[PDB]
Amino acid sequence: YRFHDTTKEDAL
Amino acid sequence: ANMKNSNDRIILFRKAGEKVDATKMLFLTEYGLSHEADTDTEDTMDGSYNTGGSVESTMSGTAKMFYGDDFADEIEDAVVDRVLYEAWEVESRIPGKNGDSAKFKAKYFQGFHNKFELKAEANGIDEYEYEYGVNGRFQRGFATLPEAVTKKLKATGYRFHD
Amino acid sequence: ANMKNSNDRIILFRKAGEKVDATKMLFLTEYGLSHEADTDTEDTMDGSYNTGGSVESTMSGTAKMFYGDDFADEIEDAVVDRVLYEAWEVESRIPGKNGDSAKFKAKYFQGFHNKFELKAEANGIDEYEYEYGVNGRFQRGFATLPEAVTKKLKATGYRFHD
Amino acid sequence: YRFHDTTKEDAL
Amino acid sequence: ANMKNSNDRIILFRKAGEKVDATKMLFLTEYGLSHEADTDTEDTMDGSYNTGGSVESTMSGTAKMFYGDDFADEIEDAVVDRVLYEAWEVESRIPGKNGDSAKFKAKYFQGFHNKFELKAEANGIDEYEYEYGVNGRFQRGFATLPEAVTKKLKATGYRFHD
Amino acid sequence: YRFHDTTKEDAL
Amino acid sequence: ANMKNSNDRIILFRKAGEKVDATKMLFLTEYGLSHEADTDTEDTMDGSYNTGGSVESTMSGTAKMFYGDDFADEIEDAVVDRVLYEAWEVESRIPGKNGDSAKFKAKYFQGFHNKFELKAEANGIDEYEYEYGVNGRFQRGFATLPEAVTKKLKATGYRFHD
Amino acid sequence: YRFHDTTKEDAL
Amino acid sequence: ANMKNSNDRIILFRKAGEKVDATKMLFLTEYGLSHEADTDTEDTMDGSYNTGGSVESTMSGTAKMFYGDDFADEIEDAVVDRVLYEAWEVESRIPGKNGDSAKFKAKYFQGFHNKFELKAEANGIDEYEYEYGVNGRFQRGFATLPEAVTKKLKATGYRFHD
Amino acid sequence: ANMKNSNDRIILFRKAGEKVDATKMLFLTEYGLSHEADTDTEDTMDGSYNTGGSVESTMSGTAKMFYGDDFADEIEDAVVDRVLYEAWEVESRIPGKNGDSAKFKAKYFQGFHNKFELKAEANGIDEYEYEYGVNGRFQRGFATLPEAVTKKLKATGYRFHD
Amino acid sequence: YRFHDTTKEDAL
Amino acid sequence: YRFHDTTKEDAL
Amino acid sequence: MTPNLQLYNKAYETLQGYGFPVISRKEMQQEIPYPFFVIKMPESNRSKYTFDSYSGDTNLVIDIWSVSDDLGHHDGLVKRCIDDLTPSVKTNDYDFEEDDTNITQLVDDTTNQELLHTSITISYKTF
Amino acid sequence: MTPNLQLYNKAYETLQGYGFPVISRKEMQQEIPYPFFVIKMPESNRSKYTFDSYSGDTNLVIDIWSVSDDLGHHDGLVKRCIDDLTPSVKTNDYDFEEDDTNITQLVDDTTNQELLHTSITISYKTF
Amino acid sequence: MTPNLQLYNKAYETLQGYGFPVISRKEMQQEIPYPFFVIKMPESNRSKYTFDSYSGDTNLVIDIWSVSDDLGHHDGLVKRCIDDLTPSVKTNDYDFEEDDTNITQLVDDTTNQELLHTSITISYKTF
Amino acid sequence: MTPNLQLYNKAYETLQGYGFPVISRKEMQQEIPYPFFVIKMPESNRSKYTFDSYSGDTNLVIDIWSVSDDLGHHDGLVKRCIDDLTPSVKTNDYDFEEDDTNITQLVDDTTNQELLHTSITISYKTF
Amino acid sequence: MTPNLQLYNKAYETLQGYGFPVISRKEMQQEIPYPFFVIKMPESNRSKYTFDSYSGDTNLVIDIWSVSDDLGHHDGLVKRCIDDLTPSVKTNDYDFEEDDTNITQLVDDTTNQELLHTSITISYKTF
Amino acid sequence: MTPNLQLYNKAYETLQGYGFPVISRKEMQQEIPYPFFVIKMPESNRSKYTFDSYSGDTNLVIDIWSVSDDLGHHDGLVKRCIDDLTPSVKTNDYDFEEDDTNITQLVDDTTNQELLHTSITISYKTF
Repeated sequence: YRFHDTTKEDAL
Repeated sequence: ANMKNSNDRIILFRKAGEKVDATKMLFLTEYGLSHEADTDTEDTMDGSYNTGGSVESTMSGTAKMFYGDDFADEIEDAVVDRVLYEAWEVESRIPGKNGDSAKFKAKYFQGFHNKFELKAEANGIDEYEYEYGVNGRFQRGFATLPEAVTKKLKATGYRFHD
Repeated sequence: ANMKNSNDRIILFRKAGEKVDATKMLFLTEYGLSHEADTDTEDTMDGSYNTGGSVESTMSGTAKMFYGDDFADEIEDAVVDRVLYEAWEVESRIPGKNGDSAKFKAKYFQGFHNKFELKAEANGIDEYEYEYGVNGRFQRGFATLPEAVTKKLKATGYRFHD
Repeated sequence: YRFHDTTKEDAL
Repeated sequence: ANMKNSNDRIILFRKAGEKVDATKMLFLTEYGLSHEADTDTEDTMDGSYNTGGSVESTMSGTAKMFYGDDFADEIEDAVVDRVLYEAWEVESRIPGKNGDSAKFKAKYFQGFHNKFELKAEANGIDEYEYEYGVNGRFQRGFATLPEAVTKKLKATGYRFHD
Repeated sequence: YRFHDTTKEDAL
Repeated sequence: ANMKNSNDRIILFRKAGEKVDATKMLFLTEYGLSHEADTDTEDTMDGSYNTGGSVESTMSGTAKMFYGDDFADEIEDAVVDRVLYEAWEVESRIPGKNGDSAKFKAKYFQGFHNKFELKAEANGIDEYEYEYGVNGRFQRGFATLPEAVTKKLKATGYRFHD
Repeated sequence: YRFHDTTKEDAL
Repeated sequence: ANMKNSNDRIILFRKAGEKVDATKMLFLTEYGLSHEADTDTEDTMDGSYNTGGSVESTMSGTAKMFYGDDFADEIEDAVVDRVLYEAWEVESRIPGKNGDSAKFKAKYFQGFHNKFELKAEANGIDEYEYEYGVNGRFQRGFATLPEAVTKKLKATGYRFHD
Repeated sequence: ANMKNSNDRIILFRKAGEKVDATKMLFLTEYGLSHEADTDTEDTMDGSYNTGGSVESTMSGTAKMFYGDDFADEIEDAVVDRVLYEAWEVESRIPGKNGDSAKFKAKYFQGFHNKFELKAEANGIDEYEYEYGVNGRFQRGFATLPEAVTKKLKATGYRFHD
Repeated sequence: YRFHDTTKEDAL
Repeated sequence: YRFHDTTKEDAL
Repeated sequence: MTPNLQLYNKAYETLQGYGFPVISRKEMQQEIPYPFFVIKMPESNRSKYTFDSYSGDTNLVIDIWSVSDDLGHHDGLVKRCIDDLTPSVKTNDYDFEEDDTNITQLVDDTTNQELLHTSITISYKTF
Repeated sequence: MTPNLQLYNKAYETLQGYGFPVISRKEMQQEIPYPFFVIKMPESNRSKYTFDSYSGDTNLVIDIWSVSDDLGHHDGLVKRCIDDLTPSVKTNDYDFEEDDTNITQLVDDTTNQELLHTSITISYKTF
Repeated sequence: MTPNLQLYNKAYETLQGYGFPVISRKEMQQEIPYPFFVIKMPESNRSKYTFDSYSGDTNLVIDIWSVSDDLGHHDGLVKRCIDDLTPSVKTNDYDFEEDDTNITQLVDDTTNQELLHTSITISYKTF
Repeated sequence: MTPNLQLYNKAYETLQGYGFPVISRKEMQQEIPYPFFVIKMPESNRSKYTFDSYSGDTNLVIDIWSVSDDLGHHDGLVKRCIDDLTPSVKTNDYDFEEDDTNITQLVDDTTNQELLHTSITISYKTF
Repeated sequence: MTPNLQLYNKAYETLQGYGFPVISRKEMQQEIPYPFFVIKMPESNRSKYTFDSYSGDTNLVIDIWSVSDDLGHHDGLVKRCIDDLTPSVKTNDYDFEEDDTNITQLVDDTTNQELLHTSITISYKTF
Repeated sequence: MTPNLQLYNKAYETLQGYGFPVISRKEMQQEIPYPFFVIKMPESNRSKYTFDSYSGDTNLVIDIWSVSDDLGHHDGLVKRCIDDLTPSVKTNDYDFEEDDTNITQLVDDTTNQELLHTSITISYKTF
């Protein structure tokens, strides 16, 4: 997996 | 000088795969992150050598439970239902350089919660402690802190505030 | 603020399958509830991965024995006779929202008592401690507290009362 | 098993 | 109120099969009784379940040795010669209801002594500690206390007397 | 085994 | 009353098979005698039962070394050379009844010394500790104390004397 | 083995 | 006199195979270096003998994290990525004799980092601890200290300086 | 009276097979010598008996490191290179009787060093500790102390001197 | 392996 | 092995 | 406000409701009928407790003076106070949880009269 | 009532039965023959003990004054008090169990007469 | 400069900004209105902490005197000082971090007037 | 009798045999030659120890006065006392076992004369 | 020489080099300008440390008196002392290593003048 | 003899060999030229140590007075005492082994003269 930001705009 | 306080780390979680903002782990008492390589060594009369086994990685912690909350109830659901969880460890005082100017240095993990114990004792606020098992390589990056939680909803008294 | 005191948890038991009101576990000193996943990990030269083993769940506690009682005698009967027992953990200060207005948030378990030790020391009230092994997924809900026990039969002195 | 209330009216 | 002092428990023994009155275990320092079920759990892809293994039961304690005595010498004979011993635990302040009016609530065990350690230390009364392994289900009942020992042969000083 | 009282009158 | 001081136990040794008077173990700090049965239990669907395994028996202790001595040197020879040693534990204040009027109650063992450790530390008299493994059933009896050692060669000062 | 007294008169 | 302070040891690291000056491990709290042989003994009725098994060697330590730093982040990358690291232990007060006049006595190791734990606690600067597994025979020599780090960039306050 | 101080033991070493005077182990903090027999017991329905297994023997200790020294560096070479070392334990205050008039009572060992740990901590002189595995039967005798080391090179201050 | 000095001039 | 004295005159 | 003043005010709001006089310290021109309550400002320790809050120990002392003619009544006041201020006190910013209470009584003859002096100390954990 | 007063009353109802005078403090116009008892109000610690009750430490001191002419009788009073108040005291709301008892004696010449002053402390755990 | 002086100066640089007078000790010819701040030179322990630095415990006491007519204002000063000096203070050479803070308030009648005396102690771990 | 009195009597029965005068306190009209023994009533702690007995700690002080002319004699008295009352004292109800004995010794000039004053303290475990 | 004297002299050999006067105690006819140093003979514990040496703790106190007109200078003297005497002192027979140093300051008005009194304590482990 | 006296006598046998006067306490008509030794009777604790012997703790205080004119000589006496009385003292019945020695010095002006007062404490374990 890569990095994803905390916010819902960057959901998994 | 420039010593690093523990309480400047912010720990965040969210259930994997649902499009929601990460929720902060409030009232941590103590915390730890561990990595450990299961190396064997193989002997031979030409000489012994060390062999590079795989690495196990895990995150662990304790928190105080409180009434305005629903997250420890999610941890204890997650350990039993084997739900996959994303988690962040964020350094609240290292900001990103440019473009990431509003973000803070972080590690991103995803994995499963593997332990949850409630501890309750007469004459005491009951704790819970948990363990989280990281899958694979943790990923370096910069993370946006949920500004509404971290700086807008300040509260008076012994709760930390500016 | 809104920290959660241990002594607001109420622990209840009854023998499984008999139609009687649950009996309260009086004079708890300390308590704990634990969940723990027996995950293995499997290595391969393509990379190691973590496999989702089953979860063991257990409840544990310590109490002071007293003369107006018959319940520790039931625990020690139950551990030997392998009697199935239902148990509740109820949060005496979270009420249900509507319809459940008279009920309090709870976990329901059923399972077997697996340990009972009686600890007696010169110059001391003798304690007993027990372990209870949960079967399966514990079930969330709202539980009616036995009002005659919890609020009607109040007693003076150091026994807690309003 | 499902949830059952504490009281004898909801015996197992 | 009505808390249960340890020292109200009376522990009695006799060698199995000989027609004599039970002899009291004097000068107990600390005491305890443990029951524990050796449950396994069996996993299956339909779901794990818990299997009801057998129960091990044991009684344990520490006493001060004294010169007007011969009973520690019997314990140390019994552990080596594998002699079967009966034992009672009696609650000196719960009397029987009727017919049993002169008797006190009790547990009856029979089994073998399995451990005896003398502990001797400069500047100290030498203690012995023992373990006793219960056979089978312990039996509930009411036991007659040996009145000549428990109330007639009172002694002055620090020895407990009315 | 059943319960037996402490006294010699109820020897094993 | 009539409590049993540790220091009234006298521990004696001699090398097995040589016709010499037993030598006293001087300056014991602490002592213990242990017996323990290695019982198994066998399960069956008719019910579990407990099986009478064999008993292991052992004697253990610590002493202060001194210059007018040669006995710790014998212990450390004996553990390495596997020399069989006889030993007595004698109760210096229980005399024999008649005929044995000059003797004191005792246990007789024979067996091997199985451990010897010197412990030396800056700012301290160096200790040695030992373990002795009893062969078979220890034998009860009455033992003659070596009167020339125990009462004739008295010494002044902190060494105990009448 | 039986009991033997401490003294050389009762050597093993 | 001439006792050896711990804080005169300087610990240096660099990633193996890249041409850069070694980087100093700042703010060590405690340290240890261990070597241990796994020798078993083979018994025979002609007599037992001891066999010379192989030696395992390891270096271990704890440090305080600080904000002007990037090295603990390299340790935790190295444990997961199994990166080979060179390391030196240098004795800051034993200079080389001649030709080596500007160098200090040292051990050189190369090997892998095998453990990294962060420890964080409320009311505390967070520590990390690590373990490093030495490959083969460590090599004796004299090492040049990075003079710009060790003596040029001095700082005021509680940071050590001349 | 005549109690035996620890610090009257002198521990000496030399590399096996090279013709040089033995070198004294300075600044010991604590010391111990251990012998241990691995007896099993064999059960038979005729009765159990104890079987005389072989004996393991080892010497152990801790010392403070200092700058006027090269011997701990030899210990850490010896553990890795599996060098055979002779060692003596000498009792500095028991002289030999005649002919040996200038010698002191001793044990002679030869064997291998099997452990070496450096321990370093901020605010402390760094220790090292070692273990040495004795081969075979240690041999009793009388040893010449290196008089130039033990009595000629006296030093003032807190170093012990006459 | 042999000894290598700390400096980049003696890189591995 | 037998006993050997500490001094180089009694080297192994 | 500090927790000290919050608690001190909440204690007055309780004790001043009984209708006996409550004072911090008696002044010379001020006439006080017996029984009466002295109350003294809390001490408060504070320390970091979680990554998100302090917590600490706040110590409240109230101090009850009466003539010794009737001890049952004086003890009635003591019990009434402890029952009103435990196990927990809530205020605006702070929660107080009882950790201990210590009751000590003396017979006091300083004033040419035999008075009863009860000190009630209550240690609150606070969050 | 507090446990303090419950115990104190049970102490009077014991000691006052011997017929010797019992006082909390002697007043100037009051004539007291020897021997006599002074009895002093208990201290009490109280703290949480189980999820259902407090428990605590209640400290009783009784104080026996006699002329030194006859020590055996004075000691008889000491032993009589100890044997009546131990091992346990039960009362309406509270139970008391002897944790320890400490006996200390002084020869007191403060009054131009050689008195014996025995202090008896009993520390009751209370439930 | 020592850490003591560095902290003492940063405390003046804060407190002296409130406008009320700040002193280390009052001299006889010097007229000081109430309320006022007395500030006392810190104590500092030091010890080795890592192979590269000392660390230590530095204790600051500041002390607030007011007439008791208005306690809410005096408490406002107490809270203002604590909020301005915790959790951390940074200065040129040193960092300071609150280990704990202790507040005690007396009522003081030494001066024929009822004053409030608050002593604020802050223990800083320092690096 | 209490253990205090039992032990105190046994100590008299001992020391009163030497012929030197033994006193608890010297009265003004009472002429006491040197050397002499002062003996003070023991302290005793008691507590539950087994299911069947108390046990406790009894502290005895005896206190030896002499002119300083001859120290070897005065030490002979101190040794005589310790040898008589240790290791164990047996009485009717109680057993006593020496835990430790403390000798402290002073040169006393309070009486315009150089006296020697030895205090012997003995702690007895009692059963 | 003891370690006490050796350290005391190496302290004089340091402090006497700043040029301000250094004294153990001031005598009445001796005029001392401010600022000045008082230095007090160390204490030393000793105990067995290895089979080959003692080790122990030696406590040095040096003490700095100044008029309060200029605090930065007084603190300059404090820092100068600490920097000269730590981390280690070497002398002929002994080594000394700082275990900790404690700095405390008072404002002293005993002399009808506002002085600053700094007490510097340094604990040396010694070998 | 007790160990106390045995040790005390061995200390006189030692110190009296230097030829400077040794005294336990100066009497008014007795002229003592400085420097001089005061020597104070040891304390001794005793307790059971093995099944066959006691052990304990004997504390010796010796106390050296000198005029301050020459410190090096005074310290020479201190070192001479310590070197004679340590590490071990052997006597007829008892052995003594230094556990620790504590040296403290004060500048004493009680006598209108600047004296040096060194107190030497040696704690011997004894067997």
